[PDB]
Amino acid sequence: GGGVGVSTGSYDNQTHYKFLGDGWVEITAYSTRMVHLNMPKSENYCRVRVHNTNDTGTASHMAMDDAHEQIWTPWSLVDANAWGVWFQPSDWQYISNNMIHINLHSLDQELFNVVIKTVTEQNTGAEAIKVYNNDLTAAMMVALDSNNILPYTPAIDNQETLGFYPWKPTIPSPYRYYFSCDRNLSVTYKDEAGTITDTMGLASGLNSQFFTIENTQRINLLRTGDEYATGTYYFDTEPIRLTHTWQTNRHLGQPPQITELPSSDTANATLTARGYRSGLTQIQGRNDVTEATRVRPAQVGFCQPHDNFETSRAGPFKVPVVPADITQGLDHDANGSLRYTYDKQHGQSWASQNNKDRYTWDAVNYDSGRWTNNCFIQSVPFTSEPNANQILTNRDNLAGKTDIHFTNAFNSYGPLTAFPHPAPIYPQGQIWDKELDLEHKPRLHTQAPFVCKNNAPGQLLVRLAPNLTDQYDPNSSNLSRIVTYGTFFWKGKLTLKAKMRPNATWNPVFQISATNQGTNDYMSIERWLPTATGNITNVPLLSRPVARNTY
Amino acid sequence: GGGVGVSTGSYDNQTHYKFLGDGWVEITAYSTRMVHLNMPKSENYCRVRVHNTNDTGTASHMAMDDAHEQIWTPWSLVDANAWGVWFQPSDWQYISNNMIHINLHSLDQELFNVVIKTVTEQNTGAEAIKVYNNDLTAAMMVALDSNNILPYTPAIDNQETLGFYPWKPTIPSPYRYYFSCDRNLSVTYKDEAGTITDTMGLASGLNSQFFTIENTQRINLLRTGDEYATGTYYFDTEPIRLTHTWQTNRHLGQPPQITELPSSDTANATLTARGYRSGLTQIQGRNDVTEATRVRPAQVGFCQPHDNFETSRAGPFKVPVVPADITQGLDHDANGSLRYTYDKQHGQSWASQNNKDRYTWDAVNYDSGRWTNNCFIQSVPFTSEPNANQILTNRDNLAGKTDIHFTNAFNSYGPLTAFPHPAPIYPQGQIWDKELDLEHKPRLHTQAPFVCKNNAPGQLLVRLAPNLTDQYDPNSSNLSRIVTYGTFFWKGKLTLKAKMRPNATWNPVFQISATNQGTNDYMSIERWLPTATGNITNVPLLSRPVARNTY
Amino acid sequence: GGGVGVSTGSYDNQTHYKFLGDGWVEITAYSTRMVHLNMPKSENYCRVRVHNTNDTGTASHMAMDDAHEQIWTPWSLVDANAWGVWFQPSDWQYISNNMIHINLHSLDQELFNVVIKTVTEQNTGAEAIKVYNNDLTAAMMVALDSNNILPYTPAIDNQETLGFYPWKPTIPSPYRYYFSCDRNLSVTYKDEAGTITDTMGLASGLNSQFFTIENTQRINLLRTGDEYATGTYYFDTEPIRLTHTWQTNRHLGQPPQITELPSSDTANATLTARGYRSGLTQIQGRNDVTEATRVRPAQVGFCQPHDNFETSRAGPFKVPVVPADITQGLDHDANGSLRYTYDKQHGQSWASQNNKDRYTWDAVNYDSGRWTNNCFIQSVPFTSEPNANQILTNRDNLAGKTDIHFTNAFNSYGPLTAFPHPAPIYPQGQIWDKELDLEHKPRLHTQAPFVCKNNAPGQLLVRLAPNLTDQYDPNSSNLSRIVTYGTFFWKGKLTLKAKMRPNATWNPVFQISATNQGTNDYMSIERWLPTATGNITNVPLLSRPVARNTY
Ligand SMILES: CC(=O)N[C@@H]1[C@@H](O)[C@H](O[C@@H]2O[C@H](CO)[C@H](O)[C@H](O[C@]3(C(=O)O)C[C@H](O)[C@@H](NC(C)=O)[C@H]([C@H](O)[C@H](O)CO)O3)[C@H]2O)[C@@H](CO)O[C@H]1O
Ligand SMILES: CC(=O)N[C@@H]1[C@@H](O)[C@H](O[C@@H]2O[C@H](CO)[C@H](O)[C@H](O[C@]3(C(=O)O)C[C@H](O)[C@@H](NC(C)=O)[C@H]([C@H](O)[C@H](O)CO)O3)[C@H]2O)[C@@H](CO)O[C@H]1O
Ligand SMILES: CC(=O)N[C@@H]1[C@@H](O)[C@H](O[C@@H]2O[C@H](CO)[C@H](O)[C@H](O[C@]3(C(=O)O)C[C@H](O)[C@@H](NC(C)=O)[C@H]([C@H](O)[C@H](O)CO)O3)[C@H]2O)[C@@H](CO)O[C@H]1O
Repeated sequence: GGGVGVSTGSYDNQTHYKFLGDGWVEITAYSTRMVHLNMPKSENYCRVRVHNTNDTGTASHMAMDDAHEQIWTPWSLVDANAWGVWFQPSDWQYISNNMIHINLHSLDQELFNVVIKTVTEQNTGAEAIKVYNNDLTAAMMVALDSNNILPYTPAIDNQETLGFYPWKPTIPSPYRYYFSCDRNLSVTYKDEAGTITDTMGLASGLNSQFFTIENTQRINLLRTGDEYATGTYYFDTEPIRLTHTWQTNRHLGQPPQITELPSSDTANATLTARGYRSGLTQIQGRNDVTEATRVRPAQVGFCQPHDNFETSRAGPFKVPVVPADITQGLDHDANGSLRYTYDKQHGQSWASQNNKDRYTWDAVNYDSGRWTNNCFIQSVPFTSEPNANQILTNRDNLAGKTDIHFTNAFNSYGPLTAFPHPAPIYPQGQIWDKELDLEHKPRLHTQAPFVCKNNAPGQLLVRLAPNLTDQYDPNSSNLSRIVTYGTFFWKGKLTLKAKMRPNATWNPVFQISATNQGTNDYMSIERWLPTATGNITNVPLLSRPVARNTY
Repeated sequence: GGGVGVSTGSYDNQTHYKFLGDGWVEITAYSTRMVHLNMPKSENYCRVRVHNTNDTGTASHMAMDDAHEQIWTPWSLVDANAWGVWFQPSDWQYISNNMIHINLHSLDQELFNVVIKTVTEQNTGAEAIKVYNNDLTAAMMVALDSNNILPYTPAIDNQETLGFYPWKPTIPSPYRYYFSCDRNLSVTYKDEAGTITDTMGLASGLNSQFFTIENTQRINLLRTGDEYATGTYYFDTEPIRLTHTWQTNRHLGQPPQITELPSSDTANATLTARGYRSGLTQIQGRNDVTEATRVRPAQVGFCQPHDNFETSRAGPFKVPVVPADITQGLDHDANGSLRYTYDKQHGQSWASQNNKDRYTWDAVNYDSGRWTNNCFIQSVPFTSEPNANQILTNRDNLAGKTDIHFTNAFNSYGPLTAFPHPAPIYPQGQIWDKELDLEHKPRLHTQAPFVCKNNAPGQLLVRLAPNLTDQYDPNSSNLSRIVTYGTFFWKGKLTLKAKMRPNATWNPVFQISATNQGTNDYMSIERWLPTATGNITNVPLLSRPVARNTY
Repeated sequence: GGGVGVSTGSYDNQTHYKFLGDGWVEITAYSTRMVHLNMPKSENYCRVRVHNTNDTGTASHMAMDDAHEQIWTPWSLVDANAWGVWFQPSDWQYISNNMIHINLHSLDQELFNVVIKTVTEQNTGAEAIKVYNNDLTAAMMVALDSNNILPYTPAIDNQETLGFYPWKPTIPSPYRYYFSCDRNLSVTYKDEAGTITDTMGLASGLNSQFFTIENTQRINLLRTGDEYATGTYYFDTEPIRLTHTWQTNRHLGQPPQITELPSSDTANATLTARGYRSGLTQIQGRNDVTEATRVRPAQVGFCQPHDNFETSRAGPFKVPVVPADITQGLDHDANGSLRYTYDKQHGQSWASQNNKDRYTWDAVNYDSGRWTNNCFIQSVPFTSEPNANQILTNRDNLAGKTDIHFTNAFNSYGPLTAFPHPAPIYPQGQIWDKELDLEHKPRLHTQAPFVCKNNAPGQLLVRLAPNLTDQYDPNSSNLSRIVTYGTFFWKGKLTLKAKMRPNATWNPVFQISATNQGTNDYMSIERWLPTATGNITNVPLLSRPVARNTY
C-alpha cells in the first residue's frame, strides 16, 4: 500500500550468476544508491553562453576554446550508465577472466523512500544553529523520457554519474543540453602577428530548439509514501568480445617453410632464398617473396590522421580516433589512447590532495596498433635499397615544417581494413550509448562498447517541487522560497548474457590477479583495500586478459 | 567391410554439369590425388625463429625482412583449396564463357587405400640396395578440425596445395603456424649513417598461444583396410560475378546530346557549346558543363596509397591493395596487380630449368583502374587554365623528394566509392578463405573470391604413427625409429551453383579461344598440350571474358 | 569386427566441460598414449634382496638403508594415476581458478592397435644391420585385477607412470612387490666406536606371501586385431576443496573492539587495557585478556615430531608428516613439505644435463603451519615476564644435546586439532590411493588427495607372450627365445565433478597467470613453451589460488 512510516522498497546491491546450460551465463546485477537532492538554484530555464576570450583572445590557443551555448534546466538526472556502478571489482575480474563474449539484455529502475526536509535557522547569532525537520506533504517531481524526445546527455562524459561505492551517498547530475550557436575562431600559431576574430553568432531561426521538461513529459509527483518504478527496458545490441587479439597483419596465413630444424636452442632457422621462394605479392618487376612484402588477406588496423582539428559552424574540434595499441614505440595520440579525468566519488582516493585524478587507458589489442616512426612509403617502380629520394620516412619534413610528418595527415583507411572493437573500461566507462539519427551511421562509437539500435533507455529526471512562502508575487523577478532538500533511494537491475570461454591452449593463459603489497606492480592489492581512516580508491582494471586467434 | 587386399574407395576425377531449370547449372567436380607422405623429420613440436640479420643488418633493406616466430609441427595438412585442383583447363573455359555468376555449395573429402611401407638397406657396400616391404599393422593418424580451433593456414599462400595434375602424385604441406613475437626494425635509406636496431623480443605472457593437435582434436588411426570420410560441408557465401565491367566513371549516365549527325564516317560530332550546355556540376563560379566536370552517381574505383609500408609490433609490412585495372599507362603497383610464384607441380613446365615460374595477373575489369600520371588536383576557387601554382600534378615533388608524388600518399576512398570484386585466377588462386574474427570486418579479402560467413571448412591433418625399434628410452634426447613412409588417395567433391548468361548484344562477345601454334599469342594451343617427353605446363587463363553493363 | 589391417580404436586426448546446471561442471578427460613394451629380461618370478652394507656398514648412515626383499615379476603395469597424465597445463589453471571443490567420478581404460615385431640381425659384420618385421601371430598377455588381490603398487612412487606428453611414446613400469623379511640395524652416531649389527633374516613361514599373476587372474591374449576394454569403474570418495585457508588460530572469532578510529592512515588503533578487557581465557590467576591468550574454538594445525625415525621389524623409516605451511621462518621439515624427484618424461627438460630434476612443494594453506623457533612452553602458575627457568624455548638444549630441541620430540595433536587437507600437485602427484586394510584407519593419506573407500580401481598388467625358437628344453636353465618387442595404444577416460566458486569479495582474488619472459618470476611463460629443438619442460603449478573463509 504505502504511507508515512512504511518503506516502499528494499536495498539490494548484490550480483548473481545463473548457468543456463552449456557455457551460457545470465548475469543479474542489482545496484542501489542513496541520492541527495538540493532545491535547484533557479526556477527558470536559462539560455547561457560561455565565451572565454582570455584563453582564445591570443594566438595559438585554439585548442582550449570552450565557447558554446547551452540550455540550463532546474531538473537533475539520475544516470546509471557506467560500468563502475553495476559491478564490484572482483566481479569484473571474474567476468573478464572466464567469458569469451558478453551482451546486454535488460534494465530496470526504481525510486523509493523519498524523504524531504526543510531547513530553518534558529537562535540567530554566533551560534546560528540549523534545525532540520520533515515536511510530510512536500513532493518530488519525477519524469522519465521513454521516447527520447529530449537531447540525449550521457552523464559520464563529465563523470557526473552515480558514485561507485554502495555505502556512500551520491548526487544527481544537473540536466543541461547544447543550443545551436555559430562561432568564428581564426587559426593562428604562437606569437603570430594579426587579429583573431573570436566571435559568436546570434540565434538561428533555422536551428533553434528549446525543449521544456514539463511540455515534453509526464511528471509523477512523489511524496514520502510514494514510489516510482520504470518498466523493463530491453536492449537490442551486438555482443562484444572479451578476448584480445595479438595477431598482426604480418602474422596472418601460413608461415614460410623452413629448410631444416635448427641444431641448438640458440640457433636460428633459415628459409628458402627469397629469390627462389614461392608466394604471392603485389610488387611489380622484382622476383622475390618476403614476409614483409607478401600479400595478406586484409589490412589489420590503419594509419589515422592524428591531432586533426576540423571546424564546422560550431568551432574547432579534434577528430575522434579509433583506439588501437600503442606499439613498442609508445606513441599514444597516433593510436588514440583514452585519457580519463575523474574525482574521488568515481575513483581517485580520499587520500589524494589533488582536485582530480587522471589515467590513460591503452588498448589491449596488440594487433592493430601503428608505430609511426617505423612506417614509410616507397617509390614506384619498386626497388630494393631505395635512395633518399625514393622513400618517404617519418623524419621527412612535410610542407617545410619541422614537427609535421606525413603520418600526421596520412589516412590509410580503406576497403581492406579490419580492426577490433575497443574494450570496456571497468571503473569508468560508458556501457551503452544512443545511436545518432543521421542516415549514414558510423561503424562504431568510440567511447561506448554498446550502441542501442532502435531506441536508447530513457533518461530519468528529478526535481523538488517548489515550496512557496506566504508571500508570492508571480510578477516578481526574485523568488523567495523555503530552503528545502530531499533524499531518495535509487535501485536498478541490469541483466547480461555471457558465455564461458573454451581453452584449447597447452600453455597457461594470462589472467587478472592480485599481487602482494611492497612491490610497485599495478595490481598490488592494497589499492583495492580500505585504509585506516576509511580512504578507498578504485582504479582501472586491465580488460580482455585472454588471447584469441584472429585468423 | 574392408580389409587387407580390398580397395576402400574409387578414383573419380571427372566433372559433371546438370541443368536444373532455366539458366541454372549445378556443377559437381570430383578430384582425386595419390598422396605421398614421409615420416616427419622430428617428433616434437618446435618453437623456432628466423631472424635474418644479413639482409636487414644494413640500411634500406627493410622490405626484405623475414623475421618471425613460428610453431613447427610433425603434422602435415592436405589442402584442396585452389582452383587448379578442381578443374581441367577446358572446364574453366566452358564456365568462364557461358555463365554470368557462380557460387559455392558443398564440399566432401575422403581418404582411402592407405599404404604404408618400411625401408631397409640390404647388402651394405658399394651396391647399397634399398628394400621396400609392407608393414601391414602400421597406421596413419588423421585429424580434421571442424571447429577451426587451430590457426587457419591456407596452403596456397606458399603454393603448397595438392598438385594440379590428376595423374601425378602429390605431397602434403607440413603444418605450421605463427607465434607471437615482437620485432623492432628501424627505418633507413640507402647508405645512411647510423645504427639499425633490428631486434626481436622475448615471449609474451599476454599473447602466447601454443596449440597441440593431440589436445585439440580427435585423431582417427588408419591401417590399410581403414578409410576416412569427412561429412558434407556447406558453404554460406555470396556468389561472384563472371562478367567484367568496362564502364568507367565518365561513361555513367546520359551522354550529351549532339547537335547533328556527322556528314561522313571520318567526321566528328559536335556538342552544344559548354557555355550553353545544360547539366549538373559541383564546380562553383563557372558557367560550364563538361563531360569531365559533370556530376556522376558515384566514384568508380579510387586512388590508393601504394607501396605503403606500415609497422605494428610484428614489423614492417606492405598494405594490401585492391586489385584494379592497370590502365593504358601500365603502372601495376598503383592498381595492385597480383604476382604469383609457383613450381612445376602447380604450373611452370618440366621443360623449364628455373627453380620457379612467375606470372603477373592484371585485373580484367577495365573500369575502376587509376592511371596516376594523369591524375591531378586543382586549386579552389576553380579556374580554367590553371597556372603552375594552381594545380598539383604527378610530376610535383612531395616533401622535396624526386621520386615521391602525392599519388603515393593520396587516399580517395570514401562514401561514394564503388568498385568491382576482383576475379578468380584459374590455375593458381584461392577459392575460399576464412573470415577474420575481428568485430569490424573488411569489405572483401584480397586474394580469395569467396569468404565463409560463419565457419570455414575444416583443415585436414595427417601424420604417420611412429614405428619404434626394439630399444626406446623415453628420456633419451635422440629418437631412433624405423624408416617409414606411406601413400594414400585423397578424393573430394566440390559442388557449385551457376547460371547461364543472357546475350542481348548485337555484336559478338569476346571469348576464350585456343589459337594456332606459330604465332606468339598468349592462347597458342601447344601450351596446353604435352610435349614429346611428357612435359606439360599449365598457365593462367584470362577470366571474365564477357562485358557487362554496369549502369 | 577387427582383423589385420583394421584399427581397433581411436586416439582422443582432448578434454571437455559440461555445465549441468547451476555451478555444476562435469569434467571429462580423455588421455591416450603409445606404449612401448620389451620382452621381459627373464621369464621367472624372482625373490631378490638388496642389502647395501657399503652404506650401512659404517656408523650414522642409518637413514640411507635401502635393505629390503622383493618379488620380481616378468609382468609390467600400465599405471595412469598421476595428475600430469590427464590434463594439459591450461586445463589445470582453468579448474584451479574457477572451482571451489572437485571430486572423482569414473574411470575407463582401453588397449588397442597392438603391434608386435621381431628383431633379426642381418649382414653380420661391421655393418651389423638390424631388420624389423611383423609377427602377425604373436600375442600380448593382458590382465586386470578388479578384486585387488595382488599387492597394490602405485607407480608414481618411483615416477614410473605413463608420460605426461601426448605426442611422446611411453613405457610401462615393471611390476614388483615387497616380500616379508626381517632386518636388524643398530643405531649409531658419527665416528662412534662399536659394531653395527646390520643383518637380515630368513624367510618367515608366518608372513610369507608369494603371488603369481597367472594363478590370480584371467589373462586375455591379444593379437593385432584384438582389443581390450576395461569396464567402467566408479569411485566412492570425498570431494576435495580447491580454495586455500589463510585464517590462523589467532584469526578466529571476534576481534577486540577498538576504542576509537585512528586519526591518520599511519596511526595504529588502540584497545581497551588488557586489565579491563572482557573475554574468556584458560589462564589461571591473572586478570588479563590478550589476543594471544584468549580462548579459541579449536587448534588449527599442530606441532609434529619431525625427522622422527621409528623402527619395526623391517627397519628404520621416517614417520610421515602432515603437509603444512612453512611459515615466514621457512623451515620445511617441521611442516613436512614434499620434495619430488622426476625425469624428463614426467618433467625436468630435455635441455637439462642432470639425470633427474627436483622440486620442493610448499603447502598452500597459510593457516595451519608451525614456525618452531617462535614456539614455546611456559611454566605454571602462569606469570607475565617469565625468567629463564620459567619458559622453555626452542634454543633450549634437550637431553644435553646442541641441535635437538623439544620441538623435535613435541607432539601437540589432540581432540581440539583441526587442519586442512593438503592439495593435489598438478604435473606430478597421485590422484587416488587405495585404503589400508587395517581396522583403524588414518584420517588421511599423505600424498594422495583421494582415497577409495571400498575397492580401488584395478591394476592393469601386460607382458609379451614368449616366442620360442625351434629348440626348447623345459629342463634347461637358460631359455633361448626370439627377440621380440611390441607397442600398443592406451586410452582412458576420467570423469570428474566440480562446482564453480562464488565470489563475494570486493577486492580482486589471486589467480594463476602467465607472465612475460625476461623476469625470473616462477610463472614466466617460456617454461610452458617449446624450444627451438623441441625441448619442453613441465613444472609444478601452484594450486588453490583463491582464499576462503575458514570460520
Ligand atoms: C614518457 C615517460 O617515460 N615519462 C617519464 C615518467 O616518469 C613521467 O610520466 C608521468 O609521470 C607522472 C607520474 O609519475 C604523471 O603523473 C603521469 O602519470 C599518471 C598521469 O597523470 O597520467 C599519474 C599516475 O602515475 C598514474 N595513476 C593515477 C592513479 O593517476 C596514471 C596512470 O598510471 C596512467 O594513466 C598509465 O598510463 O598516470 C606519467 O605519464 C614523466 C613526468 O611527467 O617523467 C618522465 O621521466
Ligand atoms: C615494361 C617493359 O616493357 N619491359 C620490357 C620487357 O621486354 C621485359 O619485361 C619482362 O620480360 C621478361 C620476359 O621477356 C620477364 O621475365 C617478364 O616476364 C614474365 C615475368 O617474369 O613476369 C615471364 C614471362 O615472360 C611470362 N610467362 C611466364 C610463364 O613466366 C610472365 C607473364 O607473361 C607476365 O606475368 C604477364 O604480365 O612474365 C617481363 O615483365 C623487360 C625485361 O625485364 O624488358 C623490357 O624491354
Ligand atoms: C635456503 C637458502 O636461502 N638457500 C640459498 C639458495 O640460493 C640455494 O638454495 C638452493 O639453490 C639451488 C638452486 O639455486 C638448489 O638447486 C635448490 O633449488 C631447487 C632444488 O634443487 O630444490 C632447484 C631449482 O632452483 C628449482 N627448480 C627446478 C626445476 O629444479 C627447485 C624449486 O624451485 C624448489 O623446489 C622450490 O622450493 O629448487 C635451492 O633450494 C642455496 C644453494 O644450495 O644457496 C643459498 O644461498
